[PDB]
Amino acid sequence: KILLEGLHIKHYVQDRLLLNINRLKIYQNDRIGLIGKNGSGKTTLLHILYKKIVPEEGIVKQFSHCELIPQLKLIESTKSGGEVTRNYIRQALDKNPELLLADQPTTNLDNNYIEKLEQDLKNWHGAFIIVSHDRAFLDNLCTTIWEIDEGRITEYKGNYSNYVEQKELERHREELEYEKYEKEKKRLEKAINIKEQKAQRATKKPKNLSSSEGKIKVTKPYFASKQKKLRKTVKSLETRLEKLERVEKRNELPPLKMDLVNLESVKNRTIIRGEDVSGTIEGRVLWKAKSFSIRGGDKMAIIGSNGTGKTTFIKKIVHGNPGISLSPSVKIGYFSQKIDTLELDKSILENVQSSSQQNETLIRTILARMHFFRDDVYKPISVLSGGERVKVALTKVFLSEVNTLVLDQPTNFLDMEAIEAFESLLKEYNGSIIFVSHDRKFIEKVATRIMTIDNKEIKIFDGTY
Amino acid sequence: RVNVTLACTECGDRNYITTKNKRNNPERVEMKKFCSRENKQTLHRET
RNA sequence: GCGGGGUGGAGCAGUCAGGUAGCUCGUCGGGCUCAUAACCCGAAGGUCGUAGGUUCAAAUCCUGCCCCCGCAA
RNA sequence: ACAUAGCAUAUCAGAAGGCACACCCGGAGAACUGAAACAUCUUAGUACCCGGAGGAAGAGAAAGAAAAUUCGAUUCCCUUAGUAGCGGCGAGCGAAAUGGGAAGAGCCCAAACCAACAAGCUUGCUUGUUGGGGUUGUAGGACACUCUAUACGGAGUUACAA
RNA sequence: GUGGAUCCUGAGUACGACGGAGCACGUGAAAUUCCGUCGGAAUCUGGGAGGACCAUCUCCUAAGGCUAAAUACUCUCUAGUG
RNA sequence: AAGCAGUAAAUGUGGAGCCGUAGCGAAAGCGAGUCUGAAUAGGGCGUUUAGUAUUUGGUCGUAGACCCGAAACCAGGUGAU
RNA sequence: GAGGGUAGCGGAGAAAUUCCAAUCGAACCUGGAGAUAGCUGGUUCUCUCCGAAAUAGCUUUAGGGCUAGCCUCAAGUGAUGAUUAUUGGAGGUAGAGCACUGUUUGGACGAGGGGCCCCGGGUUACCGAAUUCAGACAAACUCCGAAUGCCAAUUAAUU
RNA sequence: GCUGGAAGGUUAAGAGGAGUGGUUAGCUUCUGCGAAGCUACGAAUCGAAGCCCCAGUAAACGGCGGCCGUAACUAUAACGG
RNA sequence: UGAUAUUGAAAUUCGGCACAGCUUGUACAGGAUAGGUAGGAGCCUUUGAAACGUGAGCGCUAGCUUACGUGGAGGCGCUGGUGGGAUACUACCCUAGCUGUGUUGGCUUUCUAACCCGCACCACUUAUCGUGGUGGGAGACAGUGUCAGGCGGGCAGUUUGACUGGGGCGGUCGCCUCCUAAAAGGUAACGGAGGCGCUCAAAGGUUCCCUCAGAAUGGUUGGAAAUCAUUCAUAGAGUGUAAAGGCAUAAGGGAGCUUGACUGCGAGACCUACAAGUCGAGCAGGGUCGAAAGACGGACUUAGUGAUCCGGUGGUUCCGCAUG
RNA sequence: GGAGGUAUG
Ligand SMILES: Nc1ncnc2c1ncn2[C@@H]1O[C@H](COP(=O)(O)OP(=O)(O)OP(=O)(O)O)[C@@H](O)[C@H]1O
Ligand SMILES: Nc1ncnc2c1ncn2[C@@H]1O[C@H](COP(=O)(O)OP(=O)(O)OP(=O)(O)O)[C@@H](O)[C@H]1O
Ligand SMILES: [K+]
Ligand SMILES: [K+]
Ligand SMILES: [K+]
Ligand SMILES: [Mg+2]
Ligand SMILES: [Mg+2]
Ligand SMILES: [Mg+2]
Ligand SMILES: [Mg+2]
Ligand SMILES: [Mg+2]
Ligand SMILES: [Mg+2]
Ligand SMILES: [Mg+2]
Ligand SMILES: [Mg+2]
Ligand SMILES: [Mg+2]
Ligand SMILES: [Mg+2]
Ligand SMILES: [Mg+2]
Ligand SMILES: [Mg+2]
Ligand SMILES: [Mg+2]
Ligand SMILES: [Mg+2]
Ligand SMILES: [Mg+2]
Ligand SMILES: [Mg+2]
Ligand SMILES: [Zn+2]
Repeated sequence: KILLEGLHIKHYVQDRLLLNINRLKIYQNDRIGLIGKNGSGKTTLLHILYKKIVPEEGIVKQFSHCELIPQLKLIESTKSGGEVTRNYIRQALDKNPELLLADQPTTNLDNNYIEKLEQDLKNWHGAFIIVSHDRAFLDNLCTTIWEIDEGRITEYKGNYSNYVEQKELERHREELEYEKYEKEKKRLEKAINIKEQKAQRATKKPKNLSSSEGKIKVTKPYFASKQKKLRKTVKSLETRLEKLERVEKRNELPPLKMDLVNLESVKNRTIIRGEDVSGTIEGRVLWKAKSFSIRGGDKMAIIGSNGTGKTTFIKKIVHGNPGISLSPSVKIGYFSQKIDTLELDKSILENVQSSSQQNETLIRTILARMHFFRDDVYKPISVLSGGERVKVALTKVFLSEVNTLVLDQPTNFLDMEAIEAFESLLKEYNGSIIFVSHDRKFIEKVATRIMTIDNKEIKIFDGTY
Repeated sequence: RVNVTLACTECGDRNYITTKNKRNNPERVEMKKFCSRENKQTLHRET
């Protein structure tokens, strides 16, 4: 079967072309891993295919019906992240879609429910498109891969490893062909120059030619025709040079580079302390009353399954002093598991500068390192993609005057090439950080005081393994 | 900055062409213009 | 007259596509050593030739000027 | 190994080959040129080569033109008309029907079926040759039925037998 | 001449796909018609055509042969002409 | 016109056909007015009559097209004395 | 030396673009064929009337062409043409001038810097400038502005 | 360039036949729906060599560097970057 | 190089479809291996519960599966709790594998009978041709035909600008504005200087209001140059963007409302070889603003473009090869 | 207990 078609779709999103798509087709028994950097067009495209978002230009026709488990879900913090996402997955696979459209289904999950989900989707016989950035997840799940580069949807039979391999060889092939072109052009231009020198020599008299030979004046046309011959040859070479197949570099974006403006670190004997924090809401012991203490320079981590209470632990840190003992030195930078920014505040600039006191050029430069360009920092914050909302939250919380960072689910929507910058920044941060994350392999670099919540009790050790 | 075809929101007839910044006026732009069939000045969106 | 260039002391990236100036050797102080070299630890040293504009942001784009290299003359 | 090439002997107004620097049918088939260059296109299915036949050739008695009160083989002249169309919609190529005239002519086979003979010798009735019969669209014929009539007639060696 | 019980009325044929040509008609919406390859019908309640294709209505009855005339030319013979 | 008769004649015959008498509009179509157009407005093109047949001359087109004059291209053949 | 073989979209070549019947950047003959020639040359008797052009625009166009412009013939309109007188008008030239734009001389002050001496103060000096007196430059300066030429006229005359 | 390798990718004819569309026997409630049949298009998927790719080959094609500093005269620089 | 005829017979093997059977189903938490739905409070039990043992399948190494022998009465569930979802039990089904019956092809070889042997021998025959015959080899490949892809100066047909102080290089080719340009207009050169291939949903339309730059002086972060206050100042500012011509009775700068950056046209004019380009009152329709008069078919003006053929998209009281 | 081979100054 077919299940869907899309024809001559153009989605400009602003002046910039986001998507130029032809003969989009996703048939029965089809399992597609869609990928691209932040801001590439993934969530937008899937919304178009689910018909929720009609484009500026083009046709879509779905033959079998669909279900779109959403991202940036608009639903209030009555439950935990992860639990919400579990609920939406369950909705989808209850509804019997025959095409499942997933934009980041692995958000705020635990590895265990992830394992159930990959098992469900291997046992699954329908179709799907899926967006994760989880390498092993896709390597298990998918059969086809799509790449959004600049609206151009490149298709790739196999596994995310095959994507890496194919794109590697294509990058390499392209660079080599470019070097070949440059080298050839260089050579022919040099030839042109030499041949022109000779052509200019052709007409000028020699040296030490006396009276009778100099007064000779009949041979001017002979030499002029010889000069025309050599210059005709330069014309031939220039023609060849034009007939060369021009070939470009890719305008490759500069890499991600995050910053922390300064921590004048003091490293004193203790930053946080607390004792017997009764962890509950009502009728539920989320965790036992326990103490804790955090010291100068600690890359504290948290590891817990769903519905444990990591988020609430961090909320107890950030507000209230029940069994807590803080100091006036620590100035928390709170990055939430939710947005924390102002949606329709009329600029990233404003929403950031609210909490920081620094120069416009430094802040727009940091945003430019995050790849928010000159005309993009006035974009609203609601319009944005998830990963770039996350980046802007992080920047606001960096340029906040802080020394301890408190990060509930970072690295969540971000891409594989900003999570590495983030990995390295946190590795190299002279100060304290506290955070949640389900990625032990991210944590391998980072953690120095690993925690673990489980079974309504707590444990805390030091170092990785 | 790009070409633009308008169209009436009660018959569907284009009736006008113009131009706009796709940056500064990004949305599906709409203005009231005469429509030669209804013989009334009618709201015409873009298509 | 035409065409390329001028980024700490030397040689090279970065300019095409504007987003916090980088690499090797060197220089300075301290170490090791019987002393010097190597080696180990730190630190300086760059109005990106200059003067104007555009930009929130200039080595980067535009202008003008002073040199350097070839060709010529 | 039967017999099959092959080989030997007799008979043919049997063929060949020439041409009228013409006419016709078929094979195979250019380029200069023009397009203000050129490659599709044109030149041109032209010229040259080749085969064959005739005094004429070819085509030809609708699996057709058409669209009214329809016409009744073909071919050829006129006119339709440089129209309709074909066309790098460029250069340019370019009809036909209708309608008016010359001339006018229509016939035979295959199949069904009958009969004789031969192979199977079903000894049942399948196959083949011969002779009969029969040939078309407002469907026809075999098959059965009724009238005739055995050259009275009718037609012929330009088709319809020679 | 009547009758309509059954039998017969042209097969690797028509047609189609591909490639080509020829039809005034350059593949074009390309009907009609030949060739090569491959595949492959129907059977008178049939088959074909009326410029893609379908239906209706009308006209014929493919895949088998013969057929003068009117038309073309002139080596040549005769009689003549400008 | 062809064709028929006629002395290779004129001439007779033949009215298929052709131009014209009505245009406008892409066309359906309407009609001295039509097309545009909402319009009876305005405008375009037309009306408010003479064309036709043969022919002299001139010019143009198609045919070698005022004469001569290439280097060259193609096809078929002749040449190793 | 003989007898012979290889044939032109070819053959032979101890290789030179060399030979293939006194010429080979692809033989000779015939035909297509009167190839094509925007190129040169030539184009035959007389008289009469009128009588140019060598310019614009476009042109794979520049020594070719098409259209206009200038010519001739015919039919028609019918004084609409020419010249001058007068009136009016548009326009910024030669000249002249410095009222702006830029250039420039010599002065009077200076606006305050700079080199140098000891916070301030000096200087046989640049003077960036500002102002002012006098004299000067201009195709792309003009407060001004001719003669001519032009466009017309309910005008007159000559043609 | 040639030689070998052959994983993977891209890649035709043909095989395959999802889906769209035309007609219409019947239904219709307003003029819409529309079986089969015949038709015009026709996707996914399969689908060789080649190409991308890996290696080798130079009596194969072919190619063979700059700038700066430096030693008992100064020049040069065995030497260094 | 591949498909397809020539072009056959056998089989292993691998796959896809159907049907039958053996079954098989572990995220974390939870009593532990929780497949889907429904029914579900009883199911099993001397026709043998638990427990002991082997054998054996699966397996995530937890454990379930079941052929059995000893054994002889409990074992399991709703409830409980957990968890997204409840366990017994049963009806039907699904995943995954295996097995089987049948289809369905494919690769793979095997064979011989087509086809092939410039293999041998025999005869025609005296013959190195050929034909036939026999025997060996190869074999449904090759070779041949049609269709398709790739390579392919081996070969052919052709293209491969113009201007221009000779040609050539260099430069230019179209459009806009100044000067040359000789006071109308027009006017050339490889004469001199510069720009264009856009931009603006307001920088348009309209109605209201406002008038600049620069200097002196006073004043914090000091050329007091930022911003302010006054006086002077008629244009030296600004006019999106080149220059010129113009605008301060604003064409410049702000504010409010809007979409005339409308439809159908268009007398008469400019320029003009043509094709095109420009201006355009005014009429009608239907309107924004303004109290009204009235302004408004873009922008202070002049550049900001590209013929036809062709194809694409939309609409239509247009044809539609007999009729529809 | 002894013999033989097996970085600068
Ligand atoms: N309405 C809008 N206007 C302007 N920019 C927009 C608009 N909507 C989206 N964008 C920008 O275009 C891109 C939108 O793509 P999309 O939301 O699909 O991203 P994504 O692939 O889902 O990203 P991520 O991995 O961050 O979730 C982002 O760059 C976003 O900033
Ligand atoms: N208002 C509330 N009412 C009831 N329960 C709540 C409320 N807020 C939170 N909870 C529950 O408290 C627990 C909080 O979970 P929390 O978000 O802290 O966990 P976590 O470690 O971040 O896990 P994850 O994000 O992966 O779900 C969850 O059980 C959540 O359902
Ligand atoms: K055809
Ligand atoms: K017919
Ligand atoms: K000779
Ligand atoms: Mg997303
Ligand atoms: Mg949470
Ligand atoms: Mg030509
Ligand atoms: Mg055929
Ligand atoms: Mg000779
Ligand atoms: Mg000829
Ligand atoms: Mg005279
Ligand atoms: Mg003067
Ligand atoms: Mg002057
Ligand atoms: Mg060649
Ligand atoms: Mg030619
Ligand atoms: Mg020239
Ligand atoms: Mg010259
Ligand atoms: Mg000269
Ligand atoms: Mg003038
Ligand atoms: Mg019809
Ligand atoms: Zn409307």
